[PDB]
Amino acid sequence: QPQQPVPLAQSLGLTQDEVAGALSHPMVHELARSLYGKASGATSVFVRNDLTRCGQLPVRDMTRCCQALVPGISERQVAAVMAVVDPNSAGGVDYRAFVQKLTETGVANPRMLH
Amino acid sequence: YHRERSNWETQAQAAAREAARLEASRTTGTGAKRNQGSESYNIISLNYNN
Amino acid sequence: PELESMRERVRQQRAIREAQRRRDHAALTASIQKRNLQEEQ
Amino acid sequence: MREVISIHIGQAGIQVGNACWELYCLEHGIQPDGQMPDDAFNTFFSETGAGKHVPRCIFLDLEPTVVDEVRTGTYRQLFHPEQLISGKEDAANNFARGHYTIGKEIVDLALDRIRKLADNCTGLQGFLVFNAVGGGTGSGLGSLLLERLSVDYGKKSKLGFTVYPSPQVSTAVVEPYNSVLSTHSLLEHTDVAVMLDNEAIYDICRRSLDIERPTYTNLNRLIAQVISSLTASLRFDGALNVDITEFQTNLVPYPRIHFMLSSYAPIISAEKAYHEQLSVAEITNAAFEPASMMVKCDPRHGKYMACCLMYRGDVVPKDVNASVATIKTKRTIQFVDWCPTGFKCGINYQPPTVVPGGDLAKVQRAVCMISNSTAIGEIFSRLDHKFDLMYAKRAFVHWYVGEGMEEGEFSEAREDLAALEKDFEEVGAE
Amino acid sequence: ASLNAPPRRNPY
Amino acid sequence: TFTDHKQAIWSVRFHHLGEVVASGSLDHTVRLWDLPAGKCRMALRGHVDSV
Amino acid sequence: DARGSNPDEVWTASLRDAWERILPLGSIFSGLAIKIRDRPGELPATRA
Amino acid sequence: KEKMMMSLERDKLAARVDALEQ
Amino acid sequence: MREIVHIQGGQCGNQIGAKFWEVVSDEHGIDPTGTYHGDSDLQLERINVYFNEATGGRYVPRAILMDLEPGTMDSVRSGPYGQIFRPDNFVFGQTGAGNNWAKGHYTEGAELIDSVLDVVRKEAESCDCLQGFQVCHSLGGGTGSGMGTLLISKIREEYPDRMMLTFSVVPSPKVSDTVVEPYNATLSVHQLVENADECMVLDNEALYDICFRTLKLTTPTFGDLNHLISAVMSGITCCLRFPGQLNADLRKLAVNLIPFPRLHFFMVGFTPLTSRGSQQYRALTVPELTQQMWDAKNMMCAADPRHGRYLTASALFRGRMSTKEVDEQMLNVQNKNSSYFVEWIPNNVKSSVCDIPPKGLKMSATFIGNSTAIQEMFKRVSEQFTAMFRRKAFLHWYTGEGMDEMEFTEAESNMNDLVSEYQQYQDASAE
Amino acid sequence: MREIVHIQGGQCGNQIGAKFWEVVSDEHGIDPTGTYHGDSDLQLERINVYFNEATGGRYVPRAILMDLEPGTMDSVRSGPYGQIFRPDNFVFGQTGAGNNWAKGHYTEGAELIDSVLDVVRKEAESCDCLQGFQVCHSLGGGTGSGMGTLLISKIREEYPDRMMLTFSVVPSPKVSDTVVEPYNATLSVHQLVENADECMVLDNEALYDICFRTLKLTTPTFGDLNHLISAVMSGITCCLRFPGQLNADLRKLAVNLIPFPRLHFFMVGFTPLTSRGSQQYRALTVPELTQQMWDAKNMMCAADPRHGRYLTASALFRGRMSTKEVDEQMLNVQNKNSSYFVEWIPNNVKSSVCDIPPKGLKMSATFIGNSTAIQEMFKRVSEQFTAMFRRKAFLHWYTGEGMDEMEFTEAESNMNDLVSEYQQYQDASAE
Ligand SMILES: Nc1nc2c(ncn2[C@@H]2O[C@H](COP(=O)(O)OP(=O)(O)OP(=O)(O)O)[C@@H](O)[C@H]2O)c(=O)[nH]1
Ligand SMILES: Nc1nc2c(ncn2[C@@H]2O[C@H](COP(=O)(O)OP(=O)(O)O)[C@@H](O)[C@H]2O)c(=O)[nH]1
Ligand SMILES: Nc1nc2c(ncn2[C@@H]2O[C@H](COP(=O)(O)OP(=O)(O)O)[C@@H](O)[C@H]2O)c(=O)[nH]1
Repeated sequence: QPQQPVPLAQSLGLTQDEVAGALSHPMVHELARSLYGKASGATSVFVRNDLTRCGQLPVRDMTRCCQALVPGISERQVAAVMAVVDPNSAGGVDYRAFVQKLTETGVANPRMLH
Repeated sequence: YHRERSNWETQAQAAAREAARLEASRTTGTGAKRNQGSESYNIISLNYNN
Repeated sequence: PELESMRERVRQQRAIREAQRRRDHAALTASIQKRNLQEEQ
Repeated sequence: MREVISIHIGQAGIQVGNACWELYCLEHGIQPDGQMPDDAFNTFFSETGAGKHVPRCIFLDLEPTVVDEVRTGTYRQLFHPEQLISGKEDAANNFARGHYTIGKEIVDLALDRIRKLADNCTGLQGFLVFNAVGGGTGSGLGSLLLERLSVDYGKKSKLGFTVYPSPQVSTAVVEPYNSVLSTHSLLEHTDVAVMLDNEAIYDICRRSLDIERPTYTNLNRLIAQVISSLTASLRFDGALNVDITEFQTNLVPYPRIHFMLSSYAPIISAEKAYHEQLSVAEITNAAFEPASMMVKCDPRHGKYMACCLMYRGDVVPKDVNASVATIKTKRTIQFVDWCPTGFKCGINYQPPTVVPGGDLAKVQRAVCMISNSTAIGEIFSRLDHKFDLMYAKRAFVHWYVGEGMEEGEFSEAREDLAALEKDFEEVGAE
Repeated sequence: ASLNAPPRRNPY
Repeated sequence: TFTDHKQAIWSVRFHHLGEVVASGSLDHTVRLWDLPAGKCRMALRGHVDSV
Repeated sequence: DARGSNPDEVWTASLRDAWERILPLGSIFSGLAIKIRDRPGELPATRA
Repeated sequence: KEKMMMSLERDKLAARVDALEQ
Repeated sequence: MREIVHIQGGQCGNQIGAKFWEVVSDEHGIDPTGTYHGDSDLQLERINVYFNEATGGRYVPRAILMDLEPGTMDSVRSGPYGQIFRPDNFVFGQTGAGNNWAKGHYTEGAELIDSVLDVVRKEAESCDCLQGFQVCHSLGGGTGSGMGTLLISKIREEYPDRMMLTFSVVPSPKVSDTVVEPYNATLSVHQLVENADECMVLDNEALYDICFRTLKLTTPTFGDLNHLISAVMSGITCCLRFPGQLNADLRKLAVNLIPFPRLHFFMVGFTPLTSRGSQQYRALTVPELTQQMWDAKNMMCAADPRHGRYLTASALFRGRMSTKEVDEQMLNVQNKNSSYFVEWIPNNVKSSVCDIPPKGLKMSATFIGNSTAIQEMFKRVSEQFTAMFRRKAFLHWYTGEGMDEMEFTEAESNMNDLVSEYQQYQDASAE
Repeated sequence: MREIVHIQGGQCGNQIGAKFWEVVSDEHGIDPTGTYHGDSDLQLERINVYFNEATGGRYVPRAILMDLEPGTMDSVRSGPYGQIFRPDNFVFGQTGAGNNWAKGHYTEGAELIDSVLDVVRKEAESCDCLQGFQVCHSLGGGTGSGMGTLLISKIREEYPDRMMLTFSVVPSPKVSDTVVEPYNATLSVHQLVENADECMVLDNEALYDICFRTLKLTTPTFGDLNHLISAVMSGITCCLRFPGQLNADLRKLAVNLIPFPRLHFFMVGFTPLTSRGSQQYRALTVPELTQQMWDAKNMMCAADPRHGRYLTASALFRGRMSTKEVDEQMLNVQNKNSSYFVEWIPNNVKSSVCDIPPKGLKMSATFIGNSTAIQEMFKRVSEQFTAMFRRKAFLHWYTGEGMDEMEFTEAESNMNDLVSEYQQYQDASAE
């Protein structure tokens, strides 16, 4: 991480309801299902969209990745998952941690745990 | 309940004692002195260890 | 019967090795008794 | 996990056991009351729920006085009261008395308590039998107990730290007799027999510790230090760990040949301490010095077959390797042609603990060199004629006959010792 | 079931 | 003597080869006995009432 | 033994039969040393 | 030492002789 | 995605493996708790070659730790990287082999080998693709040699096509630690010739030499020797873990190194090993690395290559370097030392280049040489084995474990045949 | 809406059933006072399978407790969930069966069976639709084995079409608790063969082995064994109580498991059983679950599957998982271990998936194997029964209860015939 000579949730105006139901959204559930389906290749799209090999992507880049996986995902849901993954960051959350958390919190039945 | 939980607590405390012994030996450096470098600096990189 | 022939050949070699070891042991006993005679005389 | 059962038979056995257990209590921090204010004590002590540690030892004697001394002294709350076993009549320096008539019930009870002890051991490296070759209690009862142990326990490694009669100086008359009998008995039972001589240890104390009036307490302290150095690899971790089973595999070339000389170094008093470096090479040389050996047996006469070194304290494997290279290059030390290596080095990071009130000083390095060498045939040659000189006139033979022996037993024992002499010559010569 | 699987013999 | 049958043996027959003896008994089961073995190799079941 | 019961000279030089020992003249900062290059049991050709 | 070895051999021979006489 | 199953055997093998895993975790930026803390993408790019992911971010070695006594791996667990290892992969008995290969191969190794094979199979089946196994152990020890050879035979039976790599600490030429080293080494070399596909021969005295003469250390403990062995073990497989300008896997190295199947014993060395004083002073260049690696003193094998002839030799370089520079340097080495290189092979050098140097080092290069020099090492071990076997000293300890005397003779015959092949290919003439 | 009538018999059966009800109430968020405190719709969605709603919000198990001595069920009420059961479902005698199958089946079991059947009918009629009955007890005890087999016979008479499931704790191979275990087991097996549609075999020694090797517990009381058994008994019926991606009820499991009516004895296991220290060291994946599931150590039956052949095997998985992943895992297991699977059945696996994992566990899998390996267990029980019966030891106690000697030999004949059928289908060849 280069030296730089505020919270992600505060940015974009994410509401407390969105923060609470970030993983409970049906679109996010579908995204987690797709990520689990693509085992070990889930981060391939994020890697392709990450030019700097820095492991971090901006909001636009990860929304593009999530739309390439599941078309129906909006940017607000992706940003909410970004915030719940890394609470205090100026964007650029690690996509590997993002994918790992989403797959870990993946849910078989949309009625349960949502 | 007291019988069962005392038995479980004894088992967990024995496990925690073993883990604490291993962690203390790791941190203080006395453990595995058989395989500890003679000179503090890293031999290959010629760098001082932390 | 190639495996049986090979096993028989191995057994013959084993007998030869055991005989050689026994001969070597006898030679060692002869050597030590010679040295004992030399030192006592 | 690495439990070792200690047996102390006879006056000499119990008296060296006093020093041994004092040393172990000091080393592990165990107070004489029994408990100490990890798990390194499991080799010699078994802990109870109350926190008190009791030794896995058995004090066997046909005489009550010696055991009652322990029952009354400082370590009265440490040992198990039933573990202290006392007879009613002493063996009176009669191997027959201690092996055929009096020793039967005492050894049966000894096997009972030894069984209780062995049932309490997860692992069992072996037995450490400390007796006195040359006394009826030590020789006869110890031989009978070793025979029973070989019968029942089987392959467990029994290490006999025997005290043999000195060449010229001695305290008994029938000592060559019962020494020959015990030697014939233990040639086929003990796995490794360590020879010790009171004359040699007296000389050690006189010249090194500068004690002009050495006593049995000093002798037993030195022997206890030797045994502690031997067992240190079981209790304390260090580079090049050595095991009780590894002793025989690295040290016994043939089953008959398992008698071994022992030498501890350095042996320095508190006054002259910290006046020399006491480096690894110097202490190795001191250990290999013929004078430092705890048996009146010049190693220059014979050839070393194997030498196991137990290093204690701040010792590094390169130091031990350089020291052993120097020892090999030394021309006074001569090894057998069929053992090019002949060396078993084992280091431990625990320096030898010093007994307060003892004469040894606190040294940061220590060496216990235990060697199988053909020179030990000399002491057997000495006992072989000290025996035959009386056996020609059959002196004191009726004493042994009265308790269930025959002239045939003496004949068989003496023939076995002669065969041992012949075997020593055979292995020593190319 | 020692020999319960023979061919049909002796049709008669 | 074969005693696995605990009820009356209504019928007993030989195989045409003769190595097997079929015993149908009140026990609802038909037991095939191997004469060289002396053991019930098969115990046919499935009859609700007596064979 | 007559040549000297030095652990370094006896063992460290003898290893790989290199028979050469490196003695520094000070710290590593001096960084200059001596290679003894001593083959025991052979005269150097200079004094042969 | 050689004397007493040969004496034990003689004793064994005497025991064998007595057994043969029996 | 070509996984390697690491196995440690015996006291020496376990300690070497612990040091090796410390080195690999440091290279991949893995803290002792297993979490990645390296901050470099290439570190995690191929971390699966050695590590598997746990429920969290934890990364655990694909290592299997074998012994018959528990104290050694109690120390291993107490070591600085003791808790990275999967606790289920610690397979240990209760009573150790008393430096007895018979005890470690037949009596006591028989019971524990089933659990060892279960752990090995469980680790192998989880692998996507398996490059092979690497077994680090010491010839001349009871549990080490015995269990290592037995496990190598079992793994050869189960996975014949998969690569087998061995790091065997051959007993030292001059100063031996235990008496029965010749017996254990002789019995183990026979197994390694038949089973092990690729074998590295290491000597404690050779390492002591390198640490006094190149490294100029004062009182180097076994940790330093294990550190150097770990360096070689990492550098041999760094091409699998990191992108390379001309990469080469273990199978490529074996194919380019082994001319005939039995001639698979190799000497290895690492560069640049320099003392602290001359570190500012030494020039970090490809020619300097080549000059150091081709030195006899750099070898971790006791045998010096000058006596023998280089059948083959692979050099795996690490760092952003000129492939022309590397190839020219090694061609120049061949041309200059053509007397030390076998004539009936036009090129005796396999050059591999990796783009990631080890941490702290601007450059590095590991060397693996198949030369007839090791003939003298095997000859010396035979000279000791025959000396003891003529008088059958200590033979009863092995005989009491239920192995025939005939096995010793067969092992000696096989070892002598290997020596004869090495001499034949030393003095073979073209056409 | 497919109800299950749980019945507990004997001391061991009652303790196992109490632990099972505690586990099920924990899974459904039911406190010991009966009130729901789960805060999840799915927990209450199918609560009627096991529980009935009282006048208030109380939920009561559909459990019937059977015994001849009141001490065991006094402990039952003193247990943590002793208050959920209705007091009317406690059916007790006054003189306990002295480990006597004859006493528990003919003399003392005859009187109390009236109340047992009355309560069973009362509970069964109130059910809308009845899947069947599950009876938990221990073979090798008087009241449990005898009285339970009597109940099973009566219920088979009353409801031939309804499912019958039994969880029998067969006496252990090495360490036997009571002397008359072979007699009681031999008598109960004869009843279970004829009556029980589906039977699971459990062994206390197998439970000790699994809890000492996998869970690595040091002092496992009977509570832990009951805990493992309860986990299996919950997992078998989780498909009825929860939505599944590929659901499978008890009758489906029996249909896919039982080739022939007499071969309905099954050996069960549960995954993932992880030691506390290695909980962070296990990665929860479907392949890991299958690896532990097919391991013989995970089986709670003493007989190991390696000796015999798997006639069939059902695997009920729970959690968010891929149907492709599960199906490929089981097909790959069959292909790898084709030797241990019966040839004349093209597919030997019945895979089911449920969307509700147990609380705390992200994934789980229960295994129910119908294999010929249980032949050796029945053979050992025969080896004990014949040894005791030849000298007629302890036979007078069963004789004095009005049991004819011919009944013992009839039971032995039935159990030997079952062994013969298992051997026949172990060595049956296709075409
Ligand atoms: N090194 C050493 N030897 C001792 C010591 N005490 C006694 N001995 C030797 O032990 C021999 C006799 O020991 P024991 O047989 O136990 O004497 P005891 O207890 O009276 O039994 P018996 O004499 O056989 O009736 C003597 O010849 C001494 O040389 C001692 O403290 N240290
Ligand atoms: N390089 C290195 N060598 C060792 C180490 N520990 C032991 N050795 C050597 O390896 C040889 C064999 O010992 P080993 O096989 O581990 O004993 P075992 O495990 O009981 O069979 C010994 O002679 C030692 O000199 C170590 O940590 N590093
Ligand atoms: N798993 C388990 N087994 C038990 C328990 N209590 C008893 N057993 C076993 O069940 C076997 C039979 O005893 P049991 O049937 O309860 O006696 P009964 O009630 O008089 O019929 C005994 O051998 C015990 O080992 C328990 O709580 N759990």
